[PDB]
Amino acid sequence: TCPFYKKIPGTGFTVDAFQYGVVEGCTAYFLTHFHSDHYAGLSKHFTFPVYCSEITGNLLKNKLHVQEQYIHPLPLDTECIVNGVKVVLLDANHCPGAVMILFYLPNGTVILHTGDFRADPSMERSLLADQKVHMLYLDTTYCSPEYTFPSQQEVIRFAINTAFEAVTLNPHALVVCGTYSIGKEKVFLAIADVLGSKVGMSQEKYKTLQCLNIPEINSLITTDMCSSLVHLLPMMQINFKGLQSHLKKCGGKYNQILAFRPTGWTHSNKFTRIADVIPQTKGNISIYGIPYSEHSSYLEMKRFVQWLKPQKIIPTVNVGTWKSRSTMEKYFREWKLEAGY
Ligand code: NI
Repeated sequence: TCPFYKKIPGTGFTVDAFQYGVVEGCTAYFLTHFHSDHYAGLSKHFTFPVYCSEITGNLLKNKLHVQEQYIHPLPLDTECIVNGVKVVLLDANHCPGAVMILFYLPNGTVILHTGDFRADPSMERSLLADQKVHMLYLDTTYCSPEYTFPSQQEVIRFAINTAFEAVTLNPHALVVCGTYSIGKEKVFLAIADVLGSKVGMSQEKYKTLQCLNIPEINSLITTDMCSSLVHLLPMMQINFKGLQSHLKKCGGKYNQILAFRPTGWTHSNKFTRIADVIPQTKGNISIYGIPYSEHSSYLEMKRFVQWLKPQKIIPTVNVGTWKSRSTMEKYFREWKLEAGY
């Protein structure tokens, strides 16, 4: 049944709750972003109001065929009224179109639901600075001190320098980047920009990117693989067998692959700096696992929460085991005693 951490008290609303059938008493279903564990359940047969960003609404219409009459896109950073309740959508710094949702309950309680997010100090200067938040529904994906990772900027500098050096040493090398969802577009787009190429991809993936309002996108992507030396493939195909097979398909245009897998975290982060990352190599194929995250590190999460000073935290991730729940609650208490709220 629908878990409590998906329901907004004092309203008829749910967040990211499309796989439970008709949730009894729900008048408005919000969707924070277009990732499958969150939209699971939506289709052209859904007939209740969906509230979301413009970009998420484009993806609902074009990829899932949800009918337009049930899609209610909202502008960001703007006070809107939904079924009698004031709400605001804020940028979550996750994937394109991903939002956090502020709810102003009729009784005076203010609730922030982060959806999935990568906390950032810029958020301390949004509409969040303007009133107190009582209850925080928090993306706790990486809520343990072992999870450190570099800035997105550091990771993209590493990827651009590596790709440019490889292709300038060997003009017959192909660059391949893995994907299985929206998000992390800066990885492949930055590499294509330094090489003077478009990114080549499947018709399905091209359609997805064309829903994202990214400026000048017609100038950066293409379905013509032959004209491109940066190819996007499914993440599953980013292994030696999959890559050797792809190289066969290019008809001797290329003699080497350099491949990137933008993972979240991997335990090479508890030891290794970004400067010190090395690939797995077999023959003329090299694979680089790079720690490009669209979720908060532990320290980013901790800073955001100690700034916001909520009265109550409701985790939304890692909630399925008692040891994970109890560990997170211990961190929340440490943070509150350190900061004095
Ligand atoms: Ni997500």
